[PDB]
Amino acid sequence: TNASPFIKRDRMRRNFLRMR
Amino acid sequence: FIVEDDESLGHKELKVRKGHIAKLMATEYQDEYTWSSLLN
Repeated sequence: TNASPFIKRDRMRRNFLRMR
Repeated sequence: FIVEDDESLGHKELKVRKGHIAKLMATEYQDEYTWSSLLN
């Protein structure tokens, strides 16, 4: 499992920049 | 967080979805949703 000990935010911003 | 019991996708779900929170993220990094503009 990955279990999420830490997280990222602006990478997911850029992912939604390509998604939209 | 509100929940509608019924759902076309089936069992039970809270109403808010990924697109709304994406729009919130976009408005925050804009630097036009608000908390009120989600409330309305």
